[PDB]
Amino acid sequence: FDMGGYFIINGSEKVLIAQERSAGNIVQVFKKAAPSPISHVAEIRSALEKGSRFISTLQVKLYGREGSSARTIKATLPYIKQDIPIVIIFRALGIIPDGEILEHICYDVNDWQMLEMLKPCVEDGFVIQDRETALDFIGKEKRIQYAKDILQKEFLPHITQLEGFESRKAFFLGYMINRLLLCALDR
Amino acid sequence: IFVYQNNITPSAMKLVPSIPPATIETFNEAALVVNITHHELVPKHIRLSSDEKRELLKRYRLKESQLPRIQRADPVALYLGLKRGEVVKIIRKSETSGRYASYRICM
Amino acid sequence: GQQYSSAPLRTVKEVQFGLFSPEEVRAISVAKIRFPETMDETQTRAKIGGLNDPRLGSIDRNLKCQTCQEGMNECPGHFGHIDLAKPVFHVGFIAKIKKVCECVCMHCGKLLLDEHNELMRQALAIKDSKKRFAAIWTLCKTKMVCELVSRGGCGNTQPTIRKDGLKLVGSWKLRVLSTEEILNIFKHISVKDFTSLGFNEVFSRPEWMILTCLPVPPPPVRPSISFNESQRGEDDLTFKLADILKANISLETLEHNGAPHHAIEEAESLLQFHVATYMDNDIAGQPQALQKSGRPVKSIRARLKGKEGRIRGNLMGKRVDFSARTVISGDPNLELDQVGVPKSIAKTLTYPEVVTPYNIDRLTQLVRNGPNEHPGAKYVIRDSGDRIDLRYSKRAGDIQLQYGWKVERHIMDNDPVLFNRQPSLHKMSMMAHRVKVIPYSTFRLNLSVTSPYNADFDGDEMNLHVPQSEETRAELSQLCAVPLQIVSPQSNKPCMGIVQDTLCGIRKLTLRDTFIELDQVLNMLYWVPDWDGVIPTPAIIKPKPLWSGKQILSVAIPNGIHLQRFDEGTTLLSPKDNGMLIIDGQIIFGVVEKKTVGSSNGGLIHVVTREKGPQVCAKLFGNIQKVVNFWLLHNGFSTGIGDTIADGPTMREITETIAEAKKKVLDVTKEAQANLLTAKHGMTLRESFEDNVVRFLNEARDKAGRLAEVNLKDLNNVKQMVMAGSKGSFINIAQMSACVGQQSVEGKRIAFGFVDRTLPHFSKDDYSPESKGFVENSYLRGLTPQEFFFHAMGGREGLIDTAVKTAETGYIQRRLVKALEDIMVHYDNTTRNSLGNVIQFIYGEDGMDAAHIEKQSLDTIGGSDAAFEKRYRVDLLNTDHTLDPSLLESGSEILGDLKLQVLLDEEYKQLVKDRKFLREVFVDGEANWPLPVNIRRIIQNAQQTFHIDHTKPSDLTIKDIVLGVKDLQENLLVLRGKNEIIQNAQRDAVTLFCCLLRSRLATRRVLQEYRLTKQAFDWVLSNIEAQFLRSVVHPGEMVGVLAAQSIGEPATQMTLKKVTSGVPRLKEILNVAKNMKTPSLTVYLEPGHAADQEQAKLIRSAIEHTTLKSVTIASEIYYDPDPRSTVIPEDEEIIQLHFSLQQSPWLLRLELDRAAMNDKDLTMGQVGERIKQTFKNDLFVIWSEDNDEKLIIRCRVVAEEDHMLKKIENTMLENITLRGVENIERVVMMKYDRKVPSPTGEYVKEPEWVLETDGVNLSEVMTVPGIDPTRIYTNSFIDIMEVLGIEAGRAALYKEVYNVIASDGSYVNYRHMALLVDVMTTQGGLTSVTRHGFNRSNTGALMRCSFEETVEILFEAGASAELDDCRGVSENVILGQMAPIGTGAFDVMI
Amino acid sequence: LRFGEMERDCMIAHGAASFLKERLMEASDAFRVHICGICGLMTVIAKLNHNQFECKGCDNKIDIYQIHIPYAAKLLFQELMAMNITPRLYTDRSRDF
Amino acid sequence: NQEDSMIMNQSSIDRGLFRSLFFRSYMDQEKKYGMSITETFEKPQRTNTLRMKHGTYDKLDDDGLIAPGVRVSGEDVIIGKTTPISSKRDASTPLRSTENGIVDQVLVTTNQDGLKFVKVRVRTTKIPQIGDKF
Amino acid sequence: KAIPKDQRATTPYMTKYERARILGTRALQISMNAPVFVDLEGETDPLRIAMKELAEKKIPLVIRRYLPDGSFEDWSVEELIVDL
DNA sequence: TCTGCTTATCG
DNA sequence: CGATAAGCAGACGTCCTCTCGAT
RNA sequence: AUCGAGAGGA
Ligand SMILES: [Mg+2]
Ligand SMILES: [Zn+2]
Ligand SMILES: [Zn+2]
Ligand SMILES: [Zn+2]
Repeated sequence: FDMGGYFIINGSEKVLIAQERSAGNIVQVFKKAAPSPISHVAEIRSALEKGSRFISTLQVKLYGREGSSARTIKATLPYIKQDIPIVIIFRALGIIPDGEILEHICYDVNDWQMLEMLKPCVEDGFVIQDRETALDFIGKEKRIQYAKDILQKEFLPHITQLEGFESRKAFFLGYMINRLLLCALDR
Repeated sequence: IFVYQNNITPSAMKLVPSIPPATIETFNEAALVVNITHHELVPKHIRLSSDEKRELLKRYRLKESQLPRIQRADPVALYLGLKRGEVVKIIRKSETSGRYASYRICM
Repeated sequence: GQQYSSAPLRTVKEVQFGLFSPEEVRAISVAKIRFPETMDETQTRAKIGGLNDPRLGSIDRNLKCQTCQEGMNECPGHFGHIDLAKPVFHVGFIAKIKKVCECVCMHCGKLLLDEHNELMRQALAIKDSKKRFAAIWTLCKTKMVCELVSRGGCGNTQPTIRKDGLKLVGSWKLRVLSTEEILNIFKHISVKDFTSLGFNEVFSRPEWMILTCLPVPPPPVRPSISFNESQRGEDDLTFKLADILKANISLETLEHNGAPHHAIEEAESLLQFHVATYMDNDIAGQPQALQKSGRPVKSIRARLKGKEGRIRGNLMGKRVDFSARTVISGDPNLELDQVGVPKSIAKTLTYPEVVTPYNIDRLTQLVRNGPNEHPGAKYVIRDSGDRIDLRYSKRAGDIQLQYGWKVERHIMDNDPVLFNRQPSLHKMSMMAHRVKVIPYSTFRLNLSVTSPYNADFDGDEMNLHVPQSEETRAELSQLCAVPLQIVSPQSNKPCMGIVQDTLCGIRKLTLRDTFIELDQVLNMLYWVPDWDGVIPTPAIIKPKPLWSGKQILSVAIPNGIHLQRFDEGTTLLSPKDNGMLIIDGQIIFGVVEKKTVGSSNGGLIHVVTREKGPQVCAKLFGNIQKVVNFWLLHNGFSTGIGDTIADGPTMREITETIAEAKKKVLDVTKEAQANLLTAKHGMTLRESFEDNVVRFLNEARDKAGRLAEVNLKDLNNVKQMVMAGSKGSFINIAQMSACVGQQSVEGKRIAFGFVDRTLPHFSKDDYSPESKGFVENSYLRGLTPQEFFFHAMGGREGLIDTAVKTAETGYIQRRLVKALEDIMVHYDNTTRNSLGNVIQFIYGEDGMDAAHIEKQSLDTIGGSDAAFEKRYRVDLLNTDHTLDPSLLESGSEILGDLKLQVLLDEEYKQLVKDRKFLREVFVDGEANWPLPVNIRRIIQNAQQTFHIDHTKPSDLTIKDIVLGVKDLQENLLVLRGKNEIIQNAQRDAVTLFCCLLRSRLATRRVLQEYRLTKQAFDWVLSNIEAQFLRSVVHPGEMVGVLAAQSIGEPATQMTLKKVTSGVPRLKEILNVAKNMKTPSLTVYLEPGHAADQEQAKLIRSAIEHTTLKSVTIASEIYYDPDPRSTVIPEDEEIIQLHFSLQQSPWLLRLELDRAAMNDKDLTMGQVGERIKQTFKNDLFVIWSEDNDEKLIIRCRVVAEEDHMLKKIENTMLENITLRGVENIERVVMMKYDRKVPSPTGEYVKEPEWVLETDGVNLSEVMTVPGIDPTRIYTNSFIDIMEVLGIEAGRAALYKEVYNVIASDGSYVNYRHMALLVDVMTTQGGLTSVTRHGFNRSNTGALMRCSFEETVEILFEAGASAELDDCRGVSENVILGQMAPIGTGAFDVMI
Repeated sequence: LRFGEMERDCMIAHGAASFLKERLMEASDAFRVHICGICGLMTVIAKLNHNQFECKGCDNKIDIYQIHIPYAAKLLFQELMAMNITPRLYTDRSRDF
Repeated sequence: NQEDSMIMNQSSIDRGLFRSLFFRSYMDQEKKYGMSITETFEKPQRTNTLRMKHGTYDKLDDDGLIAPGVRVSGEDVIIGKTTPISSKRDASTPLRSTENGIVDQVLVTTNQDGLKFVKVRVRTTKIPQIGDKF
Repeated sequence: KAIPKDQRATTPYMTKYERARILGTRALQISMNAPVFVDLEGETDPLRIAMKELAEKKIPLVIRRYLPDGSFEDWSVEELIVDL
């Protein structure tokens, strides 16, 4: 009648028990708090699951409550100094022009609520309009490569760590932004 | 007693202790629209003198440090204008004796 | 004491803390330390001179302390010391050292700001050492100048001193720093200067904050044993004393030669590091571990920490000798205060008994019996330190018992033990019991002593504790005995009542069909232990001598007991046998239930405890049980499953009830689906639906339950257990036979865990009852699968709520006890504490112990003025309103006597003064109140024991009654002082009781109703006076602890509605909560007008905050450059209406819905003027009329304006205000009932409109006109502390605590809650029960140790050099002394 | 068996002072120590059987007093002494003046 | 049968209703620090062997342990071994002062590191007494 | 540092704590077989002997009731009233 | 889950 | 440069009976 | 015997 499933170790039949953890590599949107600057956060926890624990927790937050009109959106990065604006991230990737960015975030050009919600990020990234400069913000002229390293070998590793794919990370970040804004609209 | 109609600056409350005696009492107007002592939960506080206070301090074997204290910012301490350590009697009504004397010193 | 000396046994009185001067520890220490090796290369008996050997003692337990030379037991351990060269910081003081440098410029060596500065007299003159520091350091936090306003002193700058890790450096204006510099500037700092910082010239000087040489603890702080003899043994502390020393050697290596840039500080940093972590492991920075792995370190602090540390766990409580523990079982044939003690346990515990002529015979016999025969003894002690071991000794039978010898005899029958049940919530859980040695290994209990312990007999184990001296068994017998604790100070009621089988069968026994024959009655009679032996005459004789249960039961009730009680339908003939009448200890009518014997307030236990005494009542417990148990034994009682089966017609008739509920829910659903749900005020169109449908289903459930309950015959066993209140409630019947009802998670319907459905066997967006957690079936009917799952969700929430609220409750009691502890009535009957600060001047405001108080009425308060007139009026000068000569010997002898009517009108005058005075306090009209002497139970105790003739006249004159009453009040005493203050306080203390006294001892009353005589009246006077003098509290009574418990035990039973109710409310009330989850206002109407719903709606419409944002459908910006012609096709008429007799061309249009403009009556003109008033002349604003179809507001500003318009709109949606108060959020009009005096005198209840709000800004809410600003109530007591003074905050706080407690149908007597509220209130403003709320006081450092922060308090007391008078409990308990508490309040001598 | 502070509360509410000292000294750890009337700490060397008592660092050899405290309290005071805090124990509440 | 308690039929119990077997399996092994010293299973001497358990060794054989079938009660030494130090010193293993029964059996077998190691199983019948939880 | 035997304010009735301390001290004296001051009607339990001497008030002791200001007042067990 | 150091905003 | 008002890091939620591993 | 974890009972 014995069922097995245990390990005899120095006499005692020790048992491994099941452990519970939140699933990796999935898009979650949690509102931070009531009295906080951040009103919304898009988290994704990322590990390769073939390699052991390239733990990367990406937070794409949003600033300002319902009353504040400065709805600037930033995002965090592994090994980075602090949370940088999203348009600078897109210019770091293959997408320079404002509005081609929008095609990665908003999937119906007749959704003026979500479109209008996005305007202040463009002004946060008005002061950057080329790729070479987008990596340059990230921090002595090697920083760009450093940035690209963070963009390839650290940031969003649950896609890949090859330099060839940056459109995938771009569309996926746009999907994260879509989820975040779609929650912020109360939909 | 200075009744101001809206509010004062920090430089206006910087001269309250200016004149050594005769100290000035700065009161708002929205506070004095309604009498707080007319609310049911507020009893009839009663000032007393240094002689009545000394009678309290000897007929109870008490040092000043032992009285249930009140503060100069207390609304009914303002209402009666309590100075440093001016003691009050408080006639409280309760379910047990129906009358109880409380004594309060002014911190 | 294990020897004698030419030294006296002194006691510890005051304890002075401080710091170790290095100059001192160098001398106090017996020996140095030279090197770190704990053991020896030779590894011999000595360990080496280098560490913990030389004249410090050793481990072979024989004669090993070099210094003491008195062995291993009498060696305290004579401290050693290191003499390290480089001084470093003491981690406990790090913040303080930072602050001390802030007040002295480095080159000065003296304070920053002198007495010349007048911005110090408000602060330096505090003279309260460590309170001053908090302000005077902030004064000195940022001054960089150190030199007429310029006197002698240096002028150099000093850095804005910052710290990182374990050191501190900072920029002067850019700089570095060192440790020796800090020590240097403190030896140079003057004597008078640090004394204002909170220091002492000899006990703690800041030069000793820095440690030049640390002391080493003796070996008794370093144990070492091992399983293997041939190996090492070491305590954890030694490892790192040796680590510190190893660091002390690195520095000598770097001393012998040069030290490069790293060797400069890398060695000193780590040396101070190891000293730092010697004292502490957790600094929220570097975490570190010992060589042996497992994050292990000394962290001496953590020795003393909360959970299981030294102070909170080894001094507040100890593993103790003479202790026991086992499972429990209830034995009816045990008496109440008896305890069943197993034979093996009584064969193990010993009481040392001294030899004296009366016990020497039995003591000799006990020695003869020895340890394994039960009435024996384990040891015998001679007149020396020589023990005799009876279990194996040669002379075990050859004993010569000299006098004064000690025999450690076995615990004997009928001795005092202390019985405990964990958790010890209140002091009825630690009670002295009388031993009875029984077999079978289980502690035996009386049945009716379950309740004060809260123990079932399902395994709940209990403890037993045994005294060791005569004084302590006396203290148990006379203070802690169970019969004493029968009636309890908390709830002013008894805690022990007849329970569960006795009680279940008592109702069966006292029915009107319950008849008993002779053969049974005889056994019942002999069963009662203390009875005369006289057979009662059978109530019925006629064909067969039979007996009633009331008859043979009244044999258990002692004569002289009288009891009245009335219920619904209780005439003087009770046809449903309702209520209860008892006279002379005999039952006259009624059915006996929980109301009469179930530990009730006005119950036979509370009656017999006071009248007869405690012993008679404790014996009464057993005397009732032994009869009723028996009658149940031979009559029997069961409970089947047919007890839940109701009629086929009934069971069907509840299902149609659920069916009509389903019709109702479906109809309201189809209504809401058509947008026709006109959601009422302040509630969502969804919240309306949820609340309404939940109401529907709960009403259907209650209807089905009470439709089943009506169908339970008088045979149904569940009904008969509910009937006595044995163990049963209504809802039990409802869920088990009708319908369990509706489950709920987080105070709401079942959740939408799946997207738009509740379970994947349902469609989407199903808001139906079955889909939302309603169970149409009952436990008997059988729950379906989905229903079982939803029930499981609800039950799991119930389980976690229990497991969490119990933990919170225990924390509540911990804080409460540690706060109120040592609030003890002093000898002047004045509630006080250690310091002596008065909390209450009169305990409970009357000086009366809560045990003797009883709920009695005052007939004066209620009733018409005409009914009051019929009483108490004595118009001798009238033919009709005089005492008829039928009632008095001199009835017509004093008719019209003037000199008597003087006193009689004086009596009526003070009666009327009394009525108005009492009506002025108790404005509800409630007369039933706790009063210290039960007068009616005296009157029946005089109408009985004096055999009054109810037709003859009395023998007292009016003079007698009136002056005797007036002289009785002169001798009812609480305080005995000799001067006016204390006499006024005594008058005030007995005021209310005198009101009751005259209410019941009036001339008309005494002579018409009571029909008293002179002899019995004088008896009644003496009796009332004596009972009163008995009811007064005793000095030494610790009511602080008792009050904390009297709040804590009820809080345990508070398991669970628009407000924060119950335990969360209590947690925020006690923590005084700056922000609360349910703030509210209770708003009362005009005194003249309180029933006009028009003005109620008006006030509601003038208080509810309204933002323009709350009505704006759309805010849109247009380009419209030429105003006379707009671009919008439905706007040109509005612009044409500006004809009646320059801009920016950037329009701002706003569109508002018409619904919210009508939900709160609103016009376009009002909103338009509010916008115009906000922007006074910086915005042109027009609008469309109310009569239109689309409400629109248009605005224009009066280069670079593409962006500077939107921010105006943003401030125009947030910082606007319409008609409303700032913080208010909603309001509801509700009609309250209100008892009020009708003109003719009677108290009739009137209805009045009251407004309940969300949020509070009372400071200007009360000023709002049209309301009663003499009544308006804010549940937030914290705002009421700020608005209406403090004496109103005390009252609001007590009201909140009350409503918390009494929301569970509970009752705690006013004393304890009022004491808690006071103790928080007396310290200036509101004081919370937290680590920083009350423990922030200056009570005593050792007293503060017992609560959360321990080494923080100890360090601050050592720095500030506090002084502990050791006049509180925890102080003495730390040093194990008889605290001046209870028995210790007073000294005894010749 | 543990005598928890939850039980000390109940043994305070009843008023059993001597029972509490019993169950916190005699029925548990208890200890006799020698205290210097000048120092105030457990410094005095107690070599009994000859009435030899002295306090190093304070020269006291006549003004010494014995006391009764829990050994846990002696341990606490010792750990404080090793932590540089001096909980001076004085025999009378009256200061000299 | 008050407060969630019950009564059990003693006639039924005496027939064996709700009767239990309870085996406590004690264990030990020697050579705690091998290649320097070595402990030895034996019934020790009372002379120059120091920490002699105050209980009786007289139920122990010369190999230092009991045989199956012996009744044991209280502080009976069940397994005896000594630890030498510079004679032998006691390392015996008594019973639990709370229980009593009969030696069910004994198992003698060396460990992975070759060393004498013993498992002694003691057995007791437990009858439903008056307070046992059900 | 004193008080008079007149001008006393505390309750003349014996508190239960005074009663318990008195009975315990007396029962201790009797357990150590010190001289007893009444006759025993067959009472060997020393606490009950203390209670007998209490009902007779032949226990020569005094209660020094302490006042929070350091004052006190004495009450001989011969003087106090016992209604508990 | 509340507090007591900082830090920069404001007059 | 004397107030004010945001930060951003800080802490604790009775007994008791086994067994195990590894210092 | 010390430490630390886990498992249950109240
Ligand atoms: Mg139970
Ligand atoms: Zn010694
Ligand atoms: Zn200077
Ligand atoms: Zn000294």
